[PDB]
Amino acid sequence: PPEAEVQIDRLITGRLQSLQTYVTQQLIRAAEIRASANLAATKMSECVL
Amino acid sequence: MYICGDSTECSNLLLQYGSFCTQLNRALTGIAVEQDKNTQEVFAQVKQI
Amino acid sequence: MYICGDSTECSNLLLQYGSFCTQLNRALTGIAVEQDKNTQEVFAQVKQIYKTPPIKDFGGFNFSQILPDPSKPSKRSPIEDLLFNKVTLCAQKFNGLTVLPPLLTDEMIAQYTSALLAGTICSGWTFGAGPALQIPFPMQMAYRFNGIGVTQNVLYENQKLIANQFNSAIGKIQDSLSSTPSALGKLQDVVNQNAQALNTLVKQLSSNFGAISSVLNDILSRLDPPEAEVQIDRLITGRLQSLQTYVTQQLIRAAEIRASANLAATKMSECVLGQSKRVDFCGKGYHLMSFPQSAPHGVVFLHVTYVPAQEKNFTTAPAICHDGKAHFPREGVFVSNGTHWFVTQRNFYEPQIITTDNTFVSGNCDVVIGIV
Amino acid sequence: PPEAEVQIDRLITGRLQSLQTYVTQQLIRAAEIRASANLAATKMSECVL
Amino acid sequence: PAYTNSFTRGVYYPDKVFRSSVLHSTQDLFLPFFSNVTWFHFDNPVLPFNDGVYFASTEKSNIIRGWIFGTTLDSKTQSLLIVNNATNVVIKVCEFQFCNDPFLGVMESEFRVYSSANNCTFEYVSQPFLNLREFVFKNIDGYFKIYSKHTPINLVRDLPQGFSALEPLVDLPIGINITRFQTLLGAAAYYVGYLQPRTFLLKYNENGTITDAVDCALDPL
Amino acid sequence: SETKCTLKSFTVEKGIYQTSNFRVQPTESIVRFPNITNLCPFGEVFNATRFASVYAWNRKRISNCVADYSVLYNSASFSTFKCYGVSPTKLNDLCFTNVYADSFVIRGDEVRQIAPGQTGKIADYNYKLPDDFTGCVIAWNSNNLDSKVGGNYNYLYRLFRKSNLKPFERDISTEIYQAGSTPCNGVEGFNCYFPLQSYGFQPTNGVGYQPYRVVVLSFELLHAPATVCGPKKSTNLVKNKCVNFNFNGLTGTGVLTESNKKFLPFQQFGRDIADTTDAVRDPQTLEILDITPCSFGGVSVITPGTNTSNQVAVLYQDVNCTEVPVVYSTGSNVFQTRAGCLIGAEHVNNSYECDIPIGAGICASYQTSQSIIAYTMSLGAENSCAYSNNSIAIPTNFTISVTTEILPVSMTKTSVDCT
Ligand SMILES: *[C@@H]1O[C@H](CO)[C@@H](O[C@@H]2O[C@H](CO)[C@@H](O[C@@H]3O[C@H](CO)[C@@H](O)[C@H](O)[C@@H]3O)[C@H](O)[C@H]2NC(C)=O)[C@H](O)[C@H]1NC(C)=O
Ligand SMILES: *[C@@H]1O[C@H](CO)[C@@H](O[C@@H]2O[C@H](CO)[C@@H](O)[C@H](O)[C@H]2NC(C)=O)[C@H](O)[C@H]1NC(C)=O
Ligand SMILES: *[C@@H]1O[C@H](CO)[C@@H](O[C@@H]2O[C@H](CO)[C@@H](O)[C@H](O)[C@H]2NC(C)=O)[C@H](O)[C@H]1NC(C)=O
Ligand SMILES: *[C@@H]1O[C@H](CO)[C@@H](O[C@@H]2O[C@H](CO)[C@@H](O)[C@H](O)[C@H]2NC(C)=O)[C@H](O)[C@H]1NC(C)=O
Ligand SMILES: *[C@@H]1O[C@H](CO)[C@@H](O)[C@H](O)[C@H]1NC(C)=O
Ligand SMILES: *[C@@H]1O[C@H](CO)[C@@H](O)[C@H](O)[C@H]1NC(C)=O
Ligand SMILES: *[C@@H]1O[C@H](CO)[C@@H](O)[C@H](O)[C@H]1NC(C)=O
Ligand SMILES: *[C@@H]1O[C@H](CO)[C@@H](O)[C@H](O)[C@H]1NC(C)=O
Ligand SMILES: *[C@@H]1O[C@H](CO)[C@@H](O)[C@H](O)[C@H]1NC(C)=O
Ligand SMILES: *[C@@H]1O[C@H](CO)[C@@H](O)[C@H](O)[C@H]1NC(C)=O
Ligand SMILES: *[C@@H]1O[C@H](CO)[C@@H](O)[C@H](O)[C@H]1NC(C)=O
Ligand SMILES: *[C@@H]1O[C@H](CO)[C@@H](O)[C@H](O)[C@H]1NC(C)=O
Repeated sequence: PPEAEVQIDRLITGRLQSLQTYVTQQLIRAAEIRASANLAATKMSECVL
Repeated sequence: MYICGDSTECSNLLLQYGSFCTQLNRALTGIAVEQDKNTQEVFAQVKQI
Repeated sequence: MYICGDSTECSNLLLQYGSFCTQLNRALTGIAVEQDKNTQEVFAQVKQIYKTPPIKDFGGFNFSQILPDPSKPSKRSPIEDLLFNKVTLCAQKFNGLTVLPPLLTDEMIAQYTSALLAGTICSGWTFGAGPALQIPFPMQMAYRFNGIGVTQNVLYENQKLIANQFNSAIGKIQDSLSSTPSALGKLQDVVNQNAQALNTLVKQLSSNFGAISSVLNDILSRLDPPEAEVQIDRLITGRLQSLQTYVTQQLIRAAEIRASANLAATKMSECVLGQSKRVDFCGKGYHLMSFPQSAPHGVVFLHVTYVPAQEKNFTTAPAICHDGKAHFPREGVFVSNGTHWFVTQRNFYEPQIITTDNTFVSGNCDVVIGIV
Repeated sequence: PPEAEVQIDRLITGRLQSLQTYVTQQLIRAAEIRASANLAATKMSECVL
Repeated sequence: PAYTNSFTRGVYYPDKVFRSSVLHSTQDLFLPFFSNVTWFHFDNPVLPFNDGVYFASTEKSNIIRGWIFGTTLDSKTQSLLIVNNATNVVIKVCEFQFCNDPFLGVMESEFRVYSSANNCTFEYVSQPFLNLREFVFKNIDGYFKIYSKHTPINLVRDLPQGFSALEPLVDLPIGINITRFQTLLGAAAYYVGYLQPRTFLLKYNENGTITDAVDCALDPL
Repeated sequence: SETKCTLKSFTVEKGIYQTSNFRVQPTESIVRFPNITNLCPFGEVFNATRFASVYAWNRKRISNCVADYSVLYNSASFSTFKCYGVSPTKLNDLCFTNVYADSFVIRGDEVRQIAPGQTGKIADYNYKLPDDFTGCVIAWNSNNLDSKVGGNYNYLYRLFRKSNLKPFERDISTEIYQAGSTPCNGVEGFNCYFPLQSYGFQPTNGVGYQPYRVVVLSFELLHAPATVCGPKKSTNLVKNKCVNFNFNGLTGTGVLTESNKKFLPFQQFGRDIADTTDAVRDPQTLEILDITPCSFGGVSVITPGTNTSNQVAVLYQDVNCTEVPVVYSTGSNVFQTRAGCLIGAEHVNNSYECDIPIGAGICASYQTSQSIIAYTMSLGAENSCAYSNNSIAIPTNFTISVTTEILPVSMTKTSVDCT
């Protein structure tokens, strides 16, 4: 354990970086999708109705 | 589960990083709730089927 | 200050990580400038401050719950006061977390809103498209009714009833805001999200991050520099990652808030300073006007909407073949109660005898389908 | 090599962090510019023609 | 025998920090909520002391003159003869051969207790044990920490609902290996609970005082 | 010039800029300590006829005494004085709570087995050092006291054991170990032998088996009321000034005042919602002190642009004006605003249109010889709409005005090669 701690720390740091990158990309994509959904809602409230 | 697959030692090592990824889990949950709200806003405009 | 609290042995190590603190400071400064521009764009649209008219005898309508009241020490309308004393939410300060004050104080926002309101009552909507033109409020109501299809005679012949309905709705909206627990959900959610983000950012300080202790002073006092440098490096890496995460989340949330503020400014310009014919964009039903009301870190409109009511259904014919010629209605529908025929407006039952004034002829009646 | 690997690894982590930060900033700014471009397209459609 | 149902009990200040209107969460040994505390009414010898043991010490005339910790006893293994007297409270740690209790009448007759003596490493003098004097005896990290709180509710059966925070009194810096303990008393009324690792959310008042705590293992709510 | 350097250019445009971060410097120091004068018997445990057997290692506890370790550094000649987790020079200051001295004797080759994780027969079953170890190790050759010509066989080890013992475990059982199909009913034959067999201790033995007295000083950190305090002073107490303090082991800088929130008799310090050190208790005469951080705030520089003029003003973000001890080449015209302490600006009363935003209404500009002025911003003109029923206003003329409006469309398409 006293030596495996270092390797575990390196792996944890790498996986945390990857997960943070994925979450940030998902947040940006969700913002874009929300903008598109707001545009679609305006179209439904304005064109068909 | 992702960072440290069903391992006690790796989970204990990750615990030292504070609330780094509880934030990530909360962000993803917020994204999902926002998607549900998006669908509801676009389609459930009138509730008199 | 956040990464290395008043420690030379930590600042001289942070200097190795390049220009990161400058980047984060620039990002947060940009966010603050964007917030100021958001408020200025939303509220500072008309740059002429109209005095609030003293009288309240606006032909029957009662602007007492939206107009500012000078009796209170703060010049805020009762609805604005309820909105202020319904959003309640502490001061971190301490370790390098300062909060800048807004450019436009709440009194200035209230004065801007009052100016917009007094422009709406006095001049109608021409004050947002040139010079303010005074006009009696019943006449402005008639000219807003004419926008949605019904004629002026609908309003004047029912002025007392319309004023009573307006006053009743204005009185009901305050009770609806006060009684309902959710009510102001968006502003409270924004405040809660910011507070949670800041609290988590402070909480990230008390974490070892793979070091021997969570306090830089303890580490630099219990260890010699050559071996304390590694622990300080680990702590610096952890704190830098936390600060980067907070800055990115703030950037995304500020972008969302900027989008919402652009939408609010569009609503303020296209609803208060006029009357919109976009369906279900400026209220439920046909739109008549709106009344802005200041709220903590946001705006709260009071849309006024004409909405139809109890209906009676008749039989209709597209045209009338009188002398072979097919008269079509000019601005109405051809209805009938079973025996006699009439031409009436589309959004109200005001029967009129079918004369050549209300109809136009367009040829023989051997082409139209369903002519009577 | 035995120590050059450690030094190069430190440099790689630093440069990766810098590039990721730049890419995230560019993504957010491009989203803002896309919103502005959509506004410009709407204005061109509804004010020019 | 009598297991009762227990209530919101066993809550003690974890450390010596002062938190005001905070909902801090601590992971430490605690008595689980709504557990089954054992009523022993003469059943002194068995008392299987686990890692940390809660004690009731219900309304009595202070007949409890102390406690006897240790498993083998017989003056072979180190024992804790923590005999709190009427005054000055003797705290004695030594390999003591144990037979029975003082049994001072139903008084001033014979303070015999132990028989022999050995190394006798440690001794402490203070004034604890001044009613429902609960106890959170906990022997961890070479520290035997004691906690207590006096609440003379004087009701029927046992502890009905009354929540309270049990302030610490003293520690004990010796590394004895203890898995058994004794109760030193006619009929008695005492309960013994067992500690388990849990996580609490002790709510603090305007001043530092646990007003209400919850257990993050009981139920999903 | 600071703004010029921050902008990395010789030309400054009109606006408000941020240059640095003002922060009040400390003035005095605090070494508050309790009353402890008696010295610990370290030399007693370092001067004994026999220390212990490797399995009978002593665990002498030290508490409630001032312990100076400077003598253990210069006035001694230990061969091995490694200190794990602590700095030997930075060791005469920390006030540890519990310090245990593990005393025994070992061989010259086996002196290296006292490590956090070292293996070997001595380091597996006879003595276990945990990973997290803030203590140190003391070891030196002692071929003058324990040396017996017949051999100090009273020292014995425990090779014959199955599983490694847990850290800080004292094993006393001397019974015969089971190492195979032996019946272990006394026996002492076949595959079972005495775990404590011998210690070849002839004085002529080499340095690899010469006696070495090992005293391991394992001390817990400052997470409790300090009892074993290092030697120092105990300075008096000062208040209402940003000074650094050394309350027990607490270290920081603050303007600690008289605390209002009362403490329980057992609680020492307190924390706020974000677990930040708020209040402390005096190791000297008991008094609760409300520690709060001293004033600090990022300076900002207001310039009308180097093209227009070289006159500039300084706004301190949150300081309450008076705290401006040392930039600051000039002074006067000090004006306290809700957003800070403007310096070098004339606070006029005539409201104008905002040019350089500041905050909370105030907004500076360069209005005429010209100087930098600050004023409450003006929302707009004073147009009055004369409302009157039965009266209307109707235009008679137009103007046909053309306005220019700008919108960004695209940025520069850039691609970066990662490798
Ligand atoms: C309002 O409508 C009237 C309709 O005539 C416009 O008045 C015209 O304004 C122009 C520009 O000011 C006048 O020209 C000027 O006239 C005199 C004499 O030469 C002098 O001030 C200047 O040299 C210049 O030429 C023009 O005479 C005048 N027409 C009449 C019949 O008076 C006016 O422009 C409209 N308002 C606006 C804001 O456009
Ligand atoms: C709206 O203008 C009318 C103009 O007629 C005002 O009505 C007059 O009010 C005065 C004061 O009460 C009466 O003495 C007159 O008899 C009214 N005129 C008529 C023809 O009845 C009315 O006051 C104006 N509205 C307001 C709010 O002042
Ligand atoms: C407009 O409505 C307000 C209430 O929202 C009216 O104020 C009340 O007036 C009555 C008499 O009409 C008083 O008895 C009440 O005490 C008033 N309420 C409050 C809260 O002050 C107001 O009079 C209305 N204005 C007009 C012109 O009708
Ligand atoms: C439909 O409406 C017409 C027009 O109002 C009604 O005809 C009138 O009927 C009344 C009696 O109800 C007569 O006095 C009027 O002279 C009629 N007017 C005309 C212009 O002829 C008719 O009765 C209505 N039909 C029904 C079924 O209600
Ligand atoms: C009016 O609507 C009702 C309800 O649908 C229907 O039954 C009735 O026939 C309608 N009347 C006419 C005259 O069409
Ligand atoms: C545990 O507590 C419950 C609830 O009071 C009780 O029914 C039960 O007998 C106790 N003992 C065991 C061994 O479950
Ligand atoms: C036992 O208590 C008596 C008084 O009841 C006291 O005099 C004596 O010192 C105590 N023994 C101790 C403290 O060891
Ligand atoms: C009692 O303990 C002492 C102190 O170490 C010791 O000398 C003596 O042998 C012990 N007696 C027994 C029977 O173990
Ligand atoms: C714990 O110590 C006791 C002495 O009270 C002893 O009898 C018991 O065997 C010890 N437990 C273990 C697992 O060694
Ligand atoms: C504890 O706080 C309460 C209010 O919650 C207050 O009334 C009381 O005086 C405080 N107790 C002490 C000892 O200060
Ligand atoms: C001992 O410390 C106490 C702490 O309350 C203090 O009041 C007292 O003056 C100190 N005594 C001496 C002699 O320093
Ligand atoms: C600022 O300092 C002055 C002078 O000491 C004092 O009167 C005033 O209360 C202080 N203001 C604040 C907000 O601390």
